[PDB]
Amino acid sequence: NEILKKRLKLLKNNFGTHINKIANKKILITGANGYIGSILTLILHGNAKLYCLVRNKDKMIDRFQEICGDIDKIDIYEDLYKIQDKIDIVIHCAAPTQSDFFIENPIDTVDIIYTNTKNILDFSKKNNVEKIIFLSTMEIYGDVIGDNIVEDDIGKFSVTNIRNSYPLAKQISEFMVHSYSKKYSLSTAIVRLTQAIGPTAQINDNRVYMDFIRSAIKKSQITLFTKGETKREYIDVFDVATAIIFVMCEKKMFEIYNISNPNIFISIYDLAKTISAKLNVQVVFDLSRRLNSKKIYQLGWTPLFDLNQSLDDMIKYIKE
Amino acid sequence: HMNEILKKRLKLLKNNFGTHINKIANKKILITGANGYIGSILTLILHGNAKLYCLVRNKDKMIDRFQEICGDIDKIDIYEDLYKIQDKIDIVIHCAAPTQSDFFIENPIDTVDIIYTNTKNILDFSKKNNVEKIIFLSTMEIYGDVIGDNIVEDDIGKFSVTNIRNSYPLAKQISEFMVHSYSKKYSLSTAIVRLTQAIGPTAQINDNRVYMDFIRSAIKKSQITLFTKGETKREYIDVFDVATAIIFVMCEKKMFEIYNISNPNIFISIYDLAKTISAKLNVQVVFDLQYLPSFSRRLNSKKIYQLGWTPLFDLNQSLDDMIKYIKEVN
Ligand SMILES: NC(=O)c1ccc[n+]([C@@H]2O[C@H](COP(=O)([O-])OP(=O)(O)OC[C@H]3O[C@@H](n4cnc5c(N)ncnc54)[C@H](OP(=O)(O)O)[C@@H]3O)[C@@H](O)[C@H]2O)c1
Ligand SMILES: NC(=O)c1ccc[n+]([C@@H]2O[C@H](COP(=O)([O-])OP(=O)(O)OC[C@H]3O[C@@H](n4cnc5c(N)ncnc54)[C@H](OP(=O)(O)O)[C@@H]3O)[C@@H](O)[C@H]2O)c1
Ligand SMILES: Nc1ccn([C@@H]2O[C@H](COP(=O)(O)OP(=O)(O)O)[C@@H](O)[C@H]2O)c(=O)n1
Ligand SMILES: Nc1ccn([C@@H]2O[C@H](COP(=O)(O)OP(=O)(O)O)[C@@H](O)[C@H]2O)c(=O)n1
Ligand SMILES: [Cl-]
Ligand SMILES: [Cl-]
Repeated sequence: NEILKKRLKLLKNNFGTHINKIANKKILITGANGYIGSILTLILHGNAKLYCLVRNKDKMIDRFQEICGDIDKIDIYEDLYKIQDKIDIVIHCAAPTQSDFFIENPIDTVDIIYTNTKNILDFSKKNNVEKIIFLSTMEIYGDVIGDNIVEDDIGKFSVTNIRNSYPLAKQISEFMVHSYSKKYSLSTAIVRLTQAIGPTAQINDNRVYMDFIRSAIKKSQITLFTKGETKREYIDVFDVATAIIFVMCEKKMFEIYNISNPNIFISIYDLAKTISAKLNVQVVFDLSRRLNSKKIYQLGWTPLFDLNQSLDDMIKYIKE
Repeated sequence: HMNEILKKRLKLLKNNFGTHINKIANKKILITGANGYIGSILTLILHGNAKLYCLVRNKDKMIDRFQEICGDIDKIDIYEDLYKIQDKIDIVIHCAAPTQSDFFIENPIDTVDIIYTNTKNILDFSKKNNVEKIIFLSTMEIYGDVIGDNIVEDDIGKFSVTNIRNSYPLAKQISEFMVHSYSKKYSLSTAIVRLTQAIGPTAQINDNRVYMDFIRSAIKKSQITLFTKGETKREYIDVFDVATAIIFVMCEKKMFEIYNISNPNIFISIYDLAKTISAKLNVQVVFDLQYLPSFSRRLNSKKIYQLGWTPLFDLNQSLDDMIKYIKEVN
């Protein structure tokens, strides 16, 4: 409770004037039971009227109660076509996010993401939504290398590499989003996220940082199967949520934003080291690319959570 | 008239390639978008030899098209409903797509949705009815930013999500991905053929692709107008040569393969195409300045050559036959 409360209070202090340009907007969040979707719901519910599209209502209640949210101030739907009230802003978070799924089920990866993007843009256009935010991925930059990748950079994709299911589905989605904006004057923004971290992540999450946390707790040891020199950007999930909120507030027909914390670029080894020290174990061995996130800074956004707080909060949160 | 042209063409095909055409007699062949330029020519060449199934949006349109091109309607079965086809189909050739530039940019969303959904549907139909092989007609627009000559099937292009004109290539790219993925997960044999631009007889006067823009302007306006400087160079290929290349690929037994299909002997600037057409119709070419970015590109077509295919028709024959066919109709 206290971890989340301290975070809700810090956000409001730094940016409450912004969260305010959002008072009583009707906000639809798809994939709202998900990591990012649920943190957005938490932050915005009450101060606005929150509609949550999810595959399973009960799963939504359980997640929302766990992270200390008032279910009586969210309207949970399972069927887009039952939402009858007017909607001001849509945040589309719904997607399959398991890497395994991308290679095991590349057909459905494409079909699911394509179909949902289509359905939500159709819904948005028909409903004369004020703005739709589409959550995308740094995987859209594909091959591109550099320490300063801008939104106008563009990956290439082999059609015969099945792991491209997810980036190719997000690319076609992005194209549809821009298209609805140019054709119909529907306000849209795309946000390309690095990789979210911080409290409310679960022990079973298939991400390297959580593999390290799990392995330190269960095996009292973290094993690296390479030298771990690859560097990766991370950003606290609350700082993702606040960035999306800033984008929501910008009146602009079309825009693309990289969302990352440019202070966090860490090697896998260094990540393993700090996690191990935090859990009183050791790293043992058994034998890149950075986005420019300057654009988002121009809205007045800043990230509040550094890697160390994000890890402490995430670990402490799991333990309790 | 028309029929002399067509008969001569079919006889040449038989003389050169009757061997390969024969590897397919009595196969059950489903052609989607069969009323279109390439689909209908494939049907023309193949009906009689083999059992032809033609999926179209409108049966009478397909009847009328097939008779315009001197086909025998009693030797093909036309369907408007995929689900109403019962017989075990051996080979599917997927030809249905929107092809007009204007539609790509006025309707980018519908461009993507139509191509994606039709690809998905025909792949599910194929998988479900244990089809031997499916051939997917793709485009040299797949190569995106790739420039210059000798472009091989493994070369990969980049695409901007903010260029509305990418509706067609992004839709083909995601479809290619789908097609590869079905061959990798279900052991369905798939082929992708990346085509340049077909020309030749039985092109219709309302087509808005550039060759017909020129011909139709020549005839109606007594003048051809370019809207660009026309320095873009492209590859062209006679529609009957496209169809024979597709037939050679049909005969391959290969789990997955991508082929460039072009005539390496035909590479021409838009301008020079305009002037040569204007020579044939006794008009002038003019400009009104004030489309794709103005690249230049040639495909490596060695794989299809390797199967034993050659193109039979030169640019003058293709254009002459195309123009004469159009004069005879209207
Ligand atoms: N986490 C990141 O750093 C990150 C990075 C780049 C992009 N993104 C994108 O941002 C969005 C949110 O990510 P996240 O981290 O919150 O992901 P998450 O925790 O995996 O949750 C994703 C949400 O989508 C739903 N979903 C999953 N499969 C679905 C399907 N087949 N049909 C419909 N809904 C489905 C999930 O509902 P169920 O529980 O019912 O499956 C859940 O509500 C996604 O679009 C994701 O691709 C996230
Ligand atoms: N011609 C070329 O140089 C060339 C080059 C590259 C790629 N290709 C590909 O080759 C294939 C055949 O091209 P083509 O030149 O024969 O094209 P076409 O003459 O324009 O014929 C298109 C075919 O697709 C059908 N079609 C169009 N819109 C449709 C829709 N919304 N739903 C269902 N069917 C639809 C048309 O039927 P309707 O009468 O019902 O509209 C017709 O049967 C296409 O996939 C095309 O992208 C052609
Ligand atoms: N136990 C581990 C896990 C990851 N790694 C390194 O960390 C990188 C990122 O790990 P990951 O599991 O998130 O993703 P992949 O990029 O390996 O699919 C790996 O490519 C390895 O170089 C390691 O060295 N030892
Ligand atoms: N009337 C015309 C038609 C085409 N064009 C040029 O010819 C090219 C090919 O025409 P198109 O409409 O088939 O081609 P895309 O640009 O859609 O590939 C265009 O890109 C323009 O450069 C022209 O200058 N004037
Ligand atoms: Cl519902
Ligand atoms: Cl559209």
